[PDB]
Amino acid sequence: GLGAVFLGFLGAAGSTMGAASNTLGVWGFKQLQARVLAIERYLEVQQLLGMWGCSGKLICCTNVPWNSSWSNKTYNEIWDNMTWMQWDREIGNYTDTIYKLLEVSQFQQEINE
Amino acid sequence: GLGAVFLGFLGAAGSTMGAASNTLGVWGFKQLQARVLAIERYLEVQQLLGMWGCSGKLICCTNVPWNSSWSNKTYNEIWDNMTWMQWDREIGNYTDTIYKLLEVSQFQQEINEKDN
Amino acid sequence: GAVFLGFLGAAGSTMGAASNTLGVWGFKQLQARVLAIERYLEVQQLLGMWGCSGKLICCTNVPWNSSWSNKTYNEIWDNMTWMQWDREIGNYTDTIYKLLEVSQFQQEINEKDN
Amino acid sequence: QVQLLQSGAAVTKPGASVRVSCEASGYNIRDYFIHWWRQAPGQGLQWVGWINPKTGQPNNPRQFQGRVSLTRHASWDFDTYSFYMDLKALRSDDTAVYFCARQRSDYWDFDVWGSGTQVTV
Amino acid sequence: GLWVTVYYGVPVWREAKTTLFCASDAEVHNVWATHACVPTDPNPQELVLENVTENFNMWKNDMVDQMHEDIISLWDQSLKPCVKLTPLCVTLNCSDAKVEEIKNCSFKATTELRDKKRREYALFYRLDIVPLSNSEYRLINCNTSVITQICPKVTFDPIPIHYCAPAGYAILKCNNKTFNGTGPCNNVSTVQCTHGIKPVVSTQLLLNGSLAEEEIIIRSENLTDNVKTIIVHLNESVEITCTRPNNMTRKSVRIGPGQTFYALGDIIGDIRQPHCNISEIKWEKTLQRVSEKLREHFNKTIIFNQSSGGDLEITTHSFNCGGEFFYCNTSDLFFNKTFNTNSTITLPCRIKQIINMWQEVGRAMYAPPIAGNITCKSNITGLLLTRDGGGNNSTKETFRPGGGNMRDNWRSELYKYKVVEVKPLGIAPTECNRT
Amino acid sequence: INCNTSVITQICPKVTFDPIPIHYCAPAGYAILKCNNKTFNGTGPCNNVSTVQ
Amino acid sequence: EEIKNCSFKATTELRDKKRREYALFYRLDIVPLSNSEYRL
Amino acid sequence: DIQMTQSPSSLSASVGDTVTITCQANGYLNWYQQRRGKAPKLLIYDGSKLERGVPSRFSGRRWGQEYNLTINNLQPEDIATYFCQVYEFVVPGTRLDL
Ligand SMILES: *[C@@H]1O[C@H](CO)[C@@H](O[C@@H]2O[C@H](CO)[C@@H](O[C@@H]3O[C@H](CO[C@H]4O[C@H](CO[C@H]5O[C@H](CO)[C@@H](O)[C@H](O)[C@@H]5O)[C@@H](O)[C@H](O[C@H]5O[C@H](CO)[C@@H](O)[C@H](O)[C@@H]5O)[C@@H]4O)[C@@H](O)[C@H](O[C@H]4O[C@H](CO)[C@@H](O)[C@H](O)[C@@H]4O)[C@@H]3O)[C@H](O)[C@H]2NC(C)=O)[C@H](O)[C@H]1NC(C)=O
Ligand SMILES: *[C@@H]1O[C@H](CO)[C@@H](O[C@@H]2O[C@H](CO)[C@@H](O[C@@H]3O[C@H](CO)[C@@H](O)[C@H](O)[C@@H]3O)[C@H](O)[C@H]2NC(C)=O)[C@H](O)[C@H]1NC(C)=O
Ligand SMILES: *[C@@H]1O[C@H](CO)[C@@H](O[C@@H]2O[C@H](CO)[C@@H](O)[C@H](O)[C@H]2NC(C)=O)[C@H](O)[C@H]1NC(C)=O
Ligand SMILES: *[C@@H]1O[C@H](CO)[C@@H](O[C@@H]2O[C@H](CO)[C@@H](O)[C@H](O)[C@H]2NC(C)=O)[C@H](O)[C@H]1NC(C)=O
Ligand SMILES: *[C@@H]1O[C@H](CO)[C@@H](O)[C@H](O)[C@H]1NC(C)=O
Ligand SMILES: *[C@@H]1O[C@H](CO)[C@@H](O)[C@H](O)[C@H]1NC(C)=O
Ligand SMILES: *[C@@H]1O[C@H](CO)[C@@H](O)[C@H](O)[C@H]1NC(C)=O
Ligand SMILES: *[C@@H]1O[C@H](CO)[C@@H](O)[C@H](O)[C@H]1NC(C)=O
Ligand SMILES: *[C@@H]1O[C@H](CO)[C@@H](O)[C@H](O)[C@H]1NC(C)=O
Ligand SMILES: *[C@@H]1O[C@H](CO)[C@@H](O)[C@H](O)[C@H]1NC(C)=O
Ligand SMILES: *[C@@H]1O[C@H](CO)[C@@H](O)[C@H](O)[C@H]1NC(C)=O
Ligand SMILES: *[C@@H]1O[C@H](CO)[C@@H](O)[C@H](O)[C@H]1NC(C)=O
Ligand SMILES: *[C@@H]1O[C@H](CO)[C@@H](O)[C@H](O)[C@H]1NC(C)=O
Ligand SMILES: *[C@@H]1O[C@H](CO)[C@@H](O)[C@H](O)[C@H]1NC(C)=O
Ligand SMILES: *[C@@H]1O[C@H](CO)[C@@H](O)[C@H](O)[C@H]1NC(C)=O
Ligand SMILES: *[C@@H]1O[C@H](CO)[C@@H](O)[C@H](O)[C@H]1NC(C)=O
Ligand SMILES: *[C@@H]1O[C@H](CO)[C@@H](O)[C@H](O)[C@H]1NC(C)=O
Ligand SMILES: *[C@@H]1O[C@H](CO)[C@@H](O)[C@H](O)[C@H]1NC(C)=O
Ligand SMILES: *[C@@H]1O[C@H](CO)[C@@H](O)[C@H](O)[C@H]1NC(C)=O
Ligand SMILES: *[C@@H]1O[C@H](CO)[C@@H](O)[C@H](O)[C@H]1NC(C)=O
Ligand SMILES: *[C@@H]1O[C@H](CO)[C@@H](O)[C@H](O)[C@H]1NC(C)=O
Ligand SMILES: *[C@@H]1O[C@H](CO)[C@@H](O)[C@H](O)[C@H]1NC(C)=O
Ligand SMILES: *[C@@H]1O[C@H](CO)[C@@H](O)[C@H](O)[C@H]1NC(C)=O
Ligand SMILES: *[C@@H]1O[C@H](CO)[C@@H](O)[C@H](O)[C@H]1NC(C)=O
Ligand SMILES: *[C@@H]1O[C@H](CO)[C@@H](O)[C@H](O)[C@H]1NC(C)=O
Ligand SMILES: *[C@@H]1O[C@H](CO)[C@@H](O)[C@H](O)[C@H]1NC(C)=O
Ligand SMILES: *[C@@H]1O[C@H](CO)[C@@H](O)[C@H](O)[C@H]1NC(C)=O
Ligand SMILES: *[C@@H]1O[C@H](CO)[C@@H](O)[C@H](O)[C@H]1NC(C)=O
Ligand SMILES: *[C@@H]1O[C@H](CO)[C@@H](O)[C@H](O)[C@H]1NC(C)=O
Ligand SMILES: *[C@@H]1O[C@H](CO)[C@@H](O)[C@H](O)[C@H]1NC(C)=O
Ligand SMILES: *[C@@H]1O[C@H](CO)[C@@H](O)[C@H](O)[C@H]1NC(C)=O
Ligand SMILES: *[C@@H]1O[C@H](CO)[C@@H](O)[C@H](O)[C@H]1NC(C)=O
Repeated sequence: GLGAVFLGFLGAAGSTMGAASNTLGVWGFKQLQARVLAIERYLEVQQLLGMWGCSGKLICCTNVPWNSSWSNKTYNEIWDNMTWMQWDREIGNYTDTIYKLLEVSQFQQEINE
Repeated sequence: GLGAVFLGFLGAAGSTMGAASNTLGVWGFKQLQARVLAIERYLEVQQLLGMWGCSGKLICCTNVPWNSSWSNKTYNEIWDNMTWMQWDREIGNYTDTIYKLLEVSQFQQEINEKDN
Repeated sequence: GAVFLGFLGAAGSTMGAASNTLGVWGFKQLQARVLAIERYLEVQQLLGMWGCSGKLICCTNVPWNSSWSNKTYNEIWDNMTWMQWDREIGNYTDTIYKLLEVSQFQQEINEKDN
Repeated sequence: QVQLLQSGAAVTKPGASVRVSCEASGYNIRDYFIHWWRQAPGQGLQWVGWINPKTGQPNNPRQFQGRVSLTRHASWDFDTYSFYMDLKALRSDDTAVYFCARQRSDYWDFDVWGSGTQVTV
Repeated sequence: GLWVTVYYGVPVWREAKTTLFCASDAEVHNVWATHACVPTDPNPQELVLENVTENFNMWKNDMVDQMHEDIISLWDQSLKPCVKLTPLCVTLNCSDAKVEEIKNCSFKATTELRDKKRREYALFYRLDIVPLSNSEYRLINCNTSVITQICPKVTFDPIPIHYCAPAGYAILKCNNKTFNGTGPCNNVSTVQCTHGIKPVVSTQLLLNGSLAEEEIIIRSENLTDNVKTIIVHLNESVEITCTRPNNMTRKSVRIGPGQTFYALGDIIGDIRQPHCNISEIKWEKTLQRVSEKLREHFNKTIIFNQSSGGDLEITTHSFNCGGEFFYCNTSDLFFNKTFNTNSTITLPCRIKQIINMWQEVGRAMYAPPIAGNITCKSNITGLLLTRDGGGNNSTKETFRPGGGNMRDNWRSELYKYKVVEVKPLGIAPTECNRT
Repeated sequence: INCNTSVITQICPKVTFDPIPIHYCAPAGYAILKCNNKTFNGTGPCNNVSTVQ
Repeated sequence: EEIKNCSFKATTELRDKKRREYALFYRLDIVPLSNSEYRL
Repeated sequence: DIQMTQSPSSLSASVGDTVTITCQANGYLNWYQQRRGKAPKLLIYDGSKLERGVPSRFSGRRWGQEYNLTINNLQPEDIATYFCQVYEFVVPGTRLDL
């Protein structure tokens, strides 16, 4: 709901990958429409996180490895040379594929017990 | 939010309980009502789970004993011959009673860890 | 909605005892639904960022400085109810919220590098 | 359902035409159908047909088809709807009294009836 | 058991009613206001349930009721902006048309210069104007309701619209293939988002629309009852196409400040009476196939006879052809046709300008004319009939085409649907006993 | 001047048409980027961009 | 002096034509113009 | 082709007793009473439900394809020609007694 929490993420947007971790009328209907859009946006992040096993966790850890087709790079270049902006486009094409395999990873964990 | 996942639960509806686990204008005002109606339903399910001690876990167990008054059938028969639908019809009267008993269990469980 | 009314039960009881125990119609209702739903998430928004995301009673690692208050534990949960507690700290609630928020982030980082 | 008054008695020679009028004011006439019944002396009720107040669509038995014609003429206000029933050919067995009824729901039941209009030949 | 566990995301549903929103597929405003409809999905989901059987009835279905209410609102919204033709009811001195169907004349009306009167000539159809008394006429519907002309910009073309359920809700449909109107169907598939539906308006022969497969489905609330209409659904598309050979000419007439009234203008070219033609051999056998289906449902011999009569809107087949509203006999198709070449059946008929559609209390509407001849094809995929019976009949059970309430048109295309609420919370017995 | 092509409407006497500063303010979950390049026309990249809610 | 019956004319079906009509109004519903004249 | 029959065709019973009339018919059945020369009035619809304005002591029951109408403790003005009303089929009734 509150937009301040969203603002803080934008801070240090240009900072390196590693540095980020270290650091009735017209008015009333548009406001209602924006308010409904604002609340809907928040649940989209929560809905995806909830189904991946992320329950109020800033950082998560799953049990799915990488496919060689996505990218072939090691830790040091990724986390000390690139930034979230250009880095995202490298994996962005595979964002939808990763989502599908991530949900099943959490689902198959629950059936084990 | 998205309704596509909700329809995903409906798959294998006829399968048994055991088998299921293994597997300005009218156009714009009606839409707004649907969005407000749709979002409330998602939170209503979450609200019940949040106060049951379950935070989105798909399969979640508890410690409340099952009172024989509501029902007493062998476990294998329920999950091998019955379907999810027939379960609601017979327990549907007693769902409210079951829901209330769950609430006290979570409240008692959390308080116990405090006093220890 | 009834859950909110449940909190008001035993309002006057002490803190220790309480724990132990198209038209006019259609738009005004629509506004209320969007107002009520937002209020629910405002409470839930703060809870999630603090690490306690649904527990009835949370448990935190922020020390109680003498600045905000100074009184014995026995004379807190035995003589006054929750209503009087707010006035003594209500002015400084912003400070606790910010300080408690950063604690969750610091704890998370300490867990990651572990 | 205040009233369903009908026309008065009339006598017509064979080969003539007879007009019977039925008026309804109280209830909403555009929501409930209207039926016409006949009863000759020493015999039970008989069916003549029904007319839909919304659209003037009649429906009559085979025997009365081509003879009876049901018409509806609403007043200027949407009240006091007038229902008419006209027949062209007469027979010696047409001596009867015609009523005005009303269908309430899917259950073919009638609670308001007109006084009657005896017609002879 | 002796220990409770809660399951999230289980297949449980119960009947409920909920508002639904529109969706459109793929510059000019539409009466349906489809510009606000969200784009349709590229490939809608068609999940199928295998071992579940459900029963539902279209007559008690609320989906048709919601459609009827909103369609009325759309037309109410459409006619709000553009002007209303109040200042045209005067002593219309009309004698005859130089070119008993078309009348040419002028009405004495003033635009400005309060103490001045100037005449303007306009052409109206004979049925449009009713006699006032000799050689004096008056606009038909302005002693009952105010006439408002349709906005010229909008168009009447019916394009498919999908009523798409909200999130957390499902729509159940079954293709039983000989699916009965009411009763349980054992092959139900859950579709999140419905398919295209064309808001067509008709009175006797349903046109355009979807068809069936290897069946002639007959649906009605109750066969025995007479008031209940019979909806026939045909698997064979009997094409119906016709035009208006006459040539119009648009003309604008002032009625007030910033208000314009478009009249029929001048007639150019020889007068040719409008008509519609239908294949003979194709239609003759089409009714015979329908007759065979009705024979077993009733066991008696069947005869088709024309409509008894009534208002012009129910006793004549009506539809929209490029902004022109037609009203045609269809009397040669259902006359003396007892069922036990290149010939074509022509159905001459005329046009009406002021239409009393959406039958309600005190509300009229005027359709502006269109220049040039118009051609429109169409498919006949269902007949609306009202059985005429008094019983005690040696066979001879006569069937008369008619009409009925507008919702009957859409019930033939919504006959397999049920919007249903989903409850994904489940409680079952298990020996977990949470640690 | 205008009655044969439009309809004239009086402005309500009570309202005041004087301009008053207003803020076009984004909702939650969205941000507005403005860059304070001292000399910069409408088009082109700008390297000093600040996020203002 | 409590209810007044009287005649007037106003709009009708056709704008050009006129029709004289009568209605009964209460004494305090109407006010005099001045003799034998009133208005709502 | 809904059918119905009236077996007795003639009814007689002294006042103060219990008398019944039956109409075996398919579909919905409605019962009416007709004075001499006046229009009928509705007693019950759907076979059991009671119409407003009909005095008590008039009730009906349904058993399979047969319909029961119970008339008890007769008092004056109750004499009537009772008939069963199917959609568009009415059979002659029977004057009760006096
Ligand atoms: C179009 O409109 C028409 C007109 O309404 C409509 O016709 C209905 O059709 C249905 C289905 O055919 C009818 O319902 C049936 O009724 C049967 C008769 O029930 C009465 O009699 C019971 C006593 O048993 C009789 O019948 C048996 C068997 O024939 C016979 O051996 C006995 O000797 C005796 O004669 C009696 O108990 C019953 O009362 C119960 O039910 C009523 C509700 O009907 C309830 O109010 C009572 O409290 C009581 O519970 C009634 O008086 C019935 O036998 C039959 O049962 C079948 O279905 C059930 C479903 O579970 C099966 O379990 C059972 O084994 C049978 O297979 C069925 O219920 C209905 O009566 C017709 N309408 C009227 C007015 O009569 C059409 O359906 C309409 N069409 C459409 C498309 O809408
Ligand atoms: C049943 O389907 C037929 C086939 O689509 C429909 O006929 C179509 O009707 C529209 C009405 O506007 C026609 O649009 C017109 O096209 C001409 C030529 O492009 C244009 O000049 C007009 O301004 C108008 O846009 C369309 O051409 C026509 N389809 C054809 C001729 O193939 C019919 O309308 C459907 N049934 C019903 C009841 O609408
Ligand atoms: C539409 O359905 C009808 C039946 O309702 C079909 O008519 C039959 O078609 C079969 C096809 O092999 C013939 O053998 C029969 O003689 C036809 N008549 C009857 C009474 O069955 C008709 O063919 C179907 N049309 C389409 C296009 O599917
Ligand atoms: C509709 O079909 C009828 C068939 O009866 C057509 O009428 C014929 O049209 C041709 C056109 O050259 C004439 O030569 C014939 O003399 C007409 N015959 C009759 C009986 O009218 C009609 O033209 C068709 N109309 C459309 C628009 O297709
Ligand atoms: C995580 O690490 C542990 C310890 O090396 C290992 O046993 C386990 O298999 C790892 N997880 C997966 C999914 O491989
Ligand atoms: C990796 O991606 C390639 C294509 O990019 C695909 O053929 C292969 O199956 C994928 N393997 C895994 C394990 O995802
Ligand atoms: C993603 O796929 C599209 C497919 O056309 C391609 O053009 C684009 O270059 C791909 N992204 C990257 C980063 O290569
Ligand atoms: C439906 O029942 C059949 C027969 O037992 C079975 O083979 C099939 O798997 C069942 N369907 C599902 C979805 O389990
Ligand atoms: C629980 O079961 C006992 C005995 O079967 C019964 O007395 C009691 O009423 C039941 N309580 C509930 C809430 O079902
Ligand atoms: C639930 O209550 C309804 C109330 O009408 C009753 O008909 C039904 O038999 C009850 N079922 C159970 C299992 O108690
Ligand atoms: C209310 O006050 C009385 C004494 O005045 C006390 O006995 C009682 O326990 C109090 N109730 C609550 C709920 O605090
Ligand atoms: C406690 O409050 C005092 C009051 O100013 C302040 O000086 C001190 O730094 C605070 N200490 C902590 C640990 O918050
Ligand atoms: C809280 O702040 C208000 C406003 O500054 C002030 O009037 C009041 O005295 C303060 N209360 C305490 C306990 O500091
Ligand atoms: C309007 O006038 C016509 C012709 O005089 C008449 O037939 C019609 O009934 C009038 N309207 C109403 C609502 O009566
Ligand atoms: C109508 O116009 C004709 C013009 O030929 C005129 O002769 C006739 O008197 C007019 N009638 C009227 C104004 O009633
Ligand atoms: C359709 O439903 C009827 C109901 O009697 C059934 O007999 C038929 O088999 C069903 N169709 C299919 C293809 O199963
Ligand atoms: C559908 O089923 C009902 C109930 O059996 C039956 O009365 C009806 O006739 C069926 N539909 C058709 C078209 O026969
Ligand atoms: C149920 O309908 C679907 C629709 O395509 C069809 O594929 C399927 O074969 C049907 N079920 C049966 C048993 O025929
Ligand atoms: C019908 O309209 C078409 C459209 O251009 C035109 O070519 C044709 O000549 C017209 N025919 C008649 C008879 O008006
Ligand atoms: C229609 O009548 C008017 C009457 O003045 C006449 O001037 C005109 O020529 C006639 N024809 C047309 C097409 O308007
Ligand atoms: C109607 O039913 C009778 C009796 O079964 C039968 O003899 C006759 O052939 C049937 N007529 C049809 C099906 O047209
Ligand atoms: C059809 O109706 C006409 C007149 O309405 C009649 O003459 C003819 O006999 C009817 N057809 C039959 C009874 O087959
Ligand atoms: C057309 O319909 C009218 C009445 O609607 C009728 O009088 C006329 O005879 C019909 N046309 C033919 C050719 O029978
Ligand atoms: C009606 O159809 C029958 C069927 O043979 C025929 O004998 C009769 O002449 C027809 N009558 C008319 C008026 O078409
Ligand atoms: C006739 O209609 C056509 C329709 O396209 C139009 O182009 C033409 O101008 C009209 N007039 C004549 C004389 O053809
Ligand atoms: C009408 O039927 C024809 C026959 O195949 C079909 O091509 C056409 O698409 C149908 N009309 C519509 C609007 O789909
Ligand atoms: C009318 O009913 C009587 C009595 O059952 C019967 O004899 C007669 O045949 C019936 N009429 C016809 C045309 O069948
Ligand atoms: C819970 O179940 C486990 C096995 O699933 C069993 O070992 C344990 O004793 C159970 N706990 C209780 C309290 O019964
Ligand atoms: C303004 O933009 C120019 C490029 O057009 C750039 O060289 C200059 O450094 C910018 N101003 C500041 C203060 O950075
Ligand atoms: C960007 O603009 C801010 C505005 O206050 C200024 O303080 C800062 O020095 C600027 N940075 C650059 C690199 O121009
Ligand atoms: C009322 O005044 C009118 C005058 O128009 C007169 O005709 C009438 O008789 C008076 N009385 C009543 C009761 O209307
Ligand atoms: C009810 O009707 C049945 C069947 O006709 C009959 O046997 C029985 O005597 C009747 N009972 C009463 C009380 O009317």
